[PDB]
Amino acid sequence: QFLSPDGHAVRFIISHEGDPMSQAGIARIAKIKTAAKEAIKGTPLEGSA
Amino acid sequence: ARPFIPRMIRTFAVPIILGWLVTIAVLNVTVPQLETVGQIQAVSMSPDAAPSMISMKHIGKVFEEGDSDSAAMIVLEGQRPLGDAAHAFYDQMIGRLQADTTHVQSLQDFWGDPLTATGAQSSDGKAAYVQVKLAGNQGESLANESVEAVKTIVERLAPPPGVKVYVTGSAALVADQQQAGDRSLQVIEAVTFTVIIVMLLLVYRSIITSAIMLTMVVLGLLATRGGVAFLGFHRIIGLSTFATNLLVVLAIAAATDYAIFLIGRYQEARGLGQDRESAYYTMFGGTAHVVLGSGLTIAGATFCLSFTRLPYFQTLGVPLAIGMVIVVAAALTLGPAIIAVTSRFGKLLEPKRMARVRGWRKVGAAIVRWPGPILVGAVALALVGLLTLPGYRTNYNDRNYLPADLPANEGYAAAERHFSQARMNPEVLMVESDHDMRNSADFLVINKIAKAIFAVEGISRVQAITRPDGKPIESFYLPPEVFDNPDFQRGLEQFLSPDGHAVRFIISHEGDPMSQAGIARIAKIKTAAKEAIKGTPLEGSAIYLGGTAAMFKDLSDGNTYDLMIAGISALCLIFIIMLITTRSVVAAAVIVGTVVLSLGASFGLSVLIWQHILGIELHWLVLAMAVIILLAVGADYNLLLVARLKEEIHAGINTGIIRAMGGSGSVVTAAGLVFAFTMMSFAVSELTVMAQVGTTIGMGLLFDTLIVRSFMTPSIAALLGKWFWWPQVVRQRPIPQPW
Amino acid sequence: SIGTLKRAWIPLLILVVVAIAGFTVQRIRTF
Repeated sequence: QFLSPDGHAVRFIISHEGDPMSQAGIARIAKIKTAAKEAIKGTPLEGSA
Repeated sequence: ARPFIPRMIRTFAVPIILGWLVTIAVLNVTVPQLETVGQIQAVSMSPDAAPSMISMKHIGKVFEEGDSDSAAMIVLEGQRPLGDAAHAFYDQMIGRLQADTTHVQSLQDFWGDPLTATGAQSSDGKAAYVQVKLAGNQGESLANESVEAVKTIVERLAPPPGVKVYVTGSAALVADQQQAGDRSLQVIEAVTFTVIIVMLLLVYRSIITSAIMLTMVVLGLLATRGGVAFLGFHRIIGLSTFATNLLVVLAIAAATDYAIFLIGRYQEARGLGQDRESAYYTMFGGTAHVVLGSGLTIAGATFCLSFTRLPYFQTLGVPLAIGMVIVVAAALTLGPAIIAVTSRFGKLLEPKRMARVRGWRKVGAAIVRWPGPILVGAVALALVGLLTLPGYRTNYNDRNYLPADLPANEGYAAAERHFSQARMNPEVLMVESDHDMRNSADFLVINKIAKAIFAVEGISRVQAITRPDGKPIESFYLPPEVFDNPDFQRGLEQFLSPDGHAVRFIISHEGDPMSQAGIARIAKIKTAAKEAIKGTPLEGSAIYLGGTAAMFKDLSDGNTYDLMIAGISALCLIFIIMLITTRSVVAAAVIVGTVVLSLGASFGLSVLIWQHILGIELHWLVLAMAVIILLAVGADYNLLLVARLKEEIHAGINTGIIRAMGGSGSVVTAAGLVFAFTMMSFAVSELTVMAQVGTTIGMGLLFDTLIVRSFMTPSIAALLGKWFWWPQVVRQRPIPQPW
Repeated sequence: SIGTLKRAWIPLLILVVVAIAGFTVQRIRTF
């Protein structure tokens, strides 16, 4: 369900608060991307897509 | 009848010419040139009491690694992963470098230590590096010969096959940039020489008059240079390379300004129909006080510039004022003397044809008759200039402003090829507590600090005692017995003060550490390092941060504050001189407004051309030099034009405007264009920063002369009317004379 | 009085301007 069949990927299913399609909901996604990038920094997954 | 001063100048013309020549001779033969005397007593460019400088000195003092802040790197890479021979030659080299205590103070041996070697080696095990602490601060000659000595000591011995050695860092960068400027000098001088000759032959349509002007300018320049080098040679006043360069530029600008002033007034007077003697007397009586006032105003402003705190302007205050005073003295004594000699002896200064005066009188007619619409056109152009100003960025990295063949640039290229961070420009953090830190709980706090630093948006590595390879992302435990392993003790001396009272972490950014983001990041580093200790026993300790980005943040703050100091000083002095000359309080205000507006529009056009279109960002020094030169030249030209206009008021306000335009607009335009294109011929230089400065000044003077000074201020004067001379009472038109 | 004040308005105005400029420059410098 979650990992890729060949084992080179993972996916997380993220649900917002309130109204996802207001200004704040639109602004949140950049923060999500930055948070993931900083979470993988320094680990052997560094530099992934 | 004939005033005292011109009669004495002209009667003793030949002896004073001989005196000037002999003085220049003696001052240029017995005293070295400006480049050498400047280099022997150069000064460090970082302020003495900036937050970063104190931190570097203290960090050096505590760990006993010198009192300087210059450093360099050695990059070691090969086409095959390094082996035992690599270690062998690395050790031999490091012994050799440590043998020479004269030039290198202390060293940072990481790759030779197995525990920390992972943090001193590439991810694929193909590259290494070392840090060397070098004698002398930044910009002092000592650093230069020290880095050259290290280059020689490293390149004397041949590396083993398969690998290659570089020298890298910021010290090598500054040394090689000095060499590169020296190299570019020859070509840039050749091209500017040809361009200036072309422009002078074009403005005058003669060979003899151009030669005489070149003579005036070169005598003035040599006198100024020799005198200032004489003063600086005996340690009477301070000097610096930046000071000498800007002094040369200002000397040329002022000398040509005054020479054109005088010769143009002479030729105009002769054209009116006066004989030689009366022409000489009227040129002197019409231009002497203007030249004197302009010279003293520029000298005063450039002296007031000396109260600045950032050394780039502090050291620049006295020498430029002395040089300007010498220039004005020379161009007030030697100038009219040789003009008189040349006019008397033969037939050399002789106006030919008359096509500029009539055209400029026509332009003045257009300005007078329809002053409103022309004003809105000029302000519209200034607006299109101004609107691009608010979006303005600046870059402090000097790596990407030089050609790529400098050795330091190949060193950087290798480092970027084998490393994915900016590992050549690290930083150092320090915490100074009041108790011994060689224990467990203090180590837990140390790791807390390291992790808090690692989590900042931008940092890539944080190298600490806990993790020498720079990835503190793990839970920690080090049982107390670890203080007995000799390897751990070696790392302990490398990373902890021998007293045990201090810690330091090495912080390497991602991307360019010198862009705006790399400057804004250090404040966050400090905040995180302060909040990491909050609540632990280490609270209240002192935190130092020494590195390149810290220095550049300090310099940027000082730069903005010093720009505003210099702006207020210069603008108020312009106000004072205009008030003294015109005895009008609205005229001086109008001149101040126009000059500031012109600076704004000029720099708006420059930033539109250089960053938006060509896609290269301006430097962090262009603003200062550009504004200095533009303000000086504007003061000069505005003073001449307004003095002439005041002179011709008596026969009506506006026919005075057209007469003044015909008389002096041509002279100011000629001077502006000659200087502007002399500077504009610098665009072909391969040191792009000099290209930026030259092009900015050039385009600025083009816009000033061809749009502002010729269409905006005469139009304003003709529009306001008699209210340009308040509080003095004047008439729009004289009494109506009969037929 | 009126005469001695309006007969020398220029020097007093320059004094005022220099005083203001010196005060502002001193205050800015301390930063």
